[PDB]
Amino acid sequence: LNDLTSSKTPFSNPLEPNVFQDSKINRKYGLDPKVLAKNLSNINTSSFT
Amino acid sequence: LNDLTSSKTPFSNPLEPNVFQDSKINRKYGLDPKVLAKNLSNINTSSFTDVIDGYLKVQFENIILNTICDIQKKTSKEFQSHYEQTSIHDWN
Amino acid sequence: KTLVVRNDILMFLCESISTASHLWCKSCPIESVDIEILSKLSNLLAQCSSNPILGHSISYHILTSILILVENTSQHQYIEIKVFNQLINTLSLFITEPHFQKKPLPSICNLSIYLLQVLIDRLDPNALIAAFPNNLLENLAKLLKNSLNMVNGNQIDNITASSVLNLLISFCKQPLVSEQLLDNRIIQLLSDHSLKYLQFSMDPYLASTEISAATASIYGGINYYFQFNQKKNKWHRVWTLVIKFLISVSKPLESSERFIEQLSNFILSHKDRLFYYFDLFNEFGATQHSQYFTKQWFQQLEYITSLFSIFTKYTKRYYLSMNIYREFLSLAYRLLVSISIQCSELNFIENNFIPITKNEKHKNLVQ
Amino acid sequence: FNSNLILPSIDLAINILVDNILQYSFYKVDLSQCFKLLQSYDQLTNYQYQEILQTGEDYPAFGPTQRNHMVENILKEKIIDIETQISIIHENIEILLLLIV
Repeated sequence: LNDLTSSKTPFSNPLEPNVFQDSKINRKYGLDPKVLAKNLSNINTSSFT
Repeated sequence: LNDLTSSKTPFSNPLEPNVFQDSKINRKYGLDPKVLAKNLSNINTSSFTDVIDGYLKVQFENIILNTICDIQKKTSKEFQSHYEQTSIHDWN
Repeated sequence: KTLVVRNDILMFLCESISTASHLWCKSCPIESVDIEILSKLSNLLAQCSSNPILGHSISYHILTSILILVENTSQHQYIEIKVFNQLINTLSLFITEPHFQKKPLPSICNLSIYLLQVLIDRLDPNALIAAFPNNLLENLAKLLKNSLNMVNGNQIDNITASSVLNLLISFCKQPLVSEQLLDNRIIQLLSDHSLKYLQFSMDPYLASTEISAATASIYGGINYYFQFNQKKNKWHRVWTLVIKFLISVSKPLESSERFIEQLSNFILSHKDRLFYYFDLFNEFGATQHSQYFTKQWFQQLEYITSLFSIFTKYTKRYYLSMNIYREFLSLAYRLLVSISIQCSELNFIENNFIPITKNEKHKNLVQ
Repeated sequence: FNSNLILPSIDLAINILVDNILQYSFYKVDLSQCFKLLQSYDQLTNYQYQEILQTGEDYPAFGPTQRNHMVENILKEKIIDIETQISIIHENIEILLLLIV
């Protein structure tokens, strides 16, 4: 589903990434890319016995 | 000031970025690398553009350059009427 | 024979003769040019061309004074054949014999080419044949191969190649000179892939990143200290002039199998460069940013489709057995489909087409 | 160092490497303080002049030109002491990487 959705998103060139779109989308749906990043950086291989 | 303030911040080992503190600071002051650098990518070098004797020289150069520019207008009408005339006669 | 001091004094005078000649033509509408002034300047130029102790700047001001008098003749003043044949020999010298070393000022050879073109574009057609220097086409062809190989630097030879191709386009007004263009092999020369200007003549512009890369990779020494405005390609103009040359040469030569041969050989060598201007209409079908399609590019298609409209007039069966006739049929159908779309979308023609440069804007303002 | 993650085990070389990397980072901030002090000695606070000279209740007596000369030479010595320990601790880091590998 990562492959099958990433192939459906018309992502911009990563040198031309549209500022206003994710700035709308992340504040709309709640996808804070610092909170989601912190909540992932504190999960590692050493988190599971 | 970048060199100076970097020589005042105790930055952790770059293998140990304190994401607990960074996620405090980037919500307190509102700083956002995923918005800030995302404006910065869209501001590159191609985002910016440029816009007695020397007077007698520049007038003389203008006299030659306009004369040659107007000859390059003359032959630029002559070819075109002769082209479109032949282009009609062909199908006739 | 005895004083260099006469040179710079004669230069300060030719500077003044040039200044006064301009201020006369820009002030009096010339019903008749003074043939004694034109004679005096023609002799002084011929004297300056006989004597390499006289500085090239003197000859450049005399040539400028003569050009400023000549195109300001009324279109019903024919110049006297004795003064015209004196000029044609001296103007040929500044085209055949550039290297007396110091390099010459290339502005003199180009100014002589413009004065020669203006004299052709003022004559009895039947008189040029009775004043033509035999060696002139052979050394214009050398000057063309040398300038299409950039032997004096990317901005100097671009002007030389441009000026020679406009002079050649004015010679194509004459059948017997166009017959000589085939046996001076000037089409077989324009088919030649060794000509360095070809590398620099795909696109109508140049990028920001090309300009550092294509200078740092050339100038490894000789330490001399010294809205987006895209630098429209100067060698694309030379490609436009090469395609216009063939569209002039074809007209007197509707019976010449040597023209059909050298045209087929030019179409064979430049094939995929001639096709790129058509298959770009596939690439803009998805994801290419909306580039401002210029009148110069639509005129390159006006000219190249006319070259194919000419070639399809003459092709014996042996050419129709080549895949090139299936490929031309494919290109003609691709371009007719994409134009059938764009001619339905009249709105595409009214949003995307801007007259860009100060000179494109000025031609609309004049007309 | 033995294999494990009697002789000591290779945990010892890794912990000594981390503590030397940390000390190498500290002395480079501290050198970056001593060179800043040497670039502003005539503009240090009276408290910074006490922090460097530490001359008891005699500290009032010394004149400014005297204090500035004494601090300028104490800062020369302490820069040479620190640039020396920075060498020894870089070379510890290279020796420890070589020992672990």
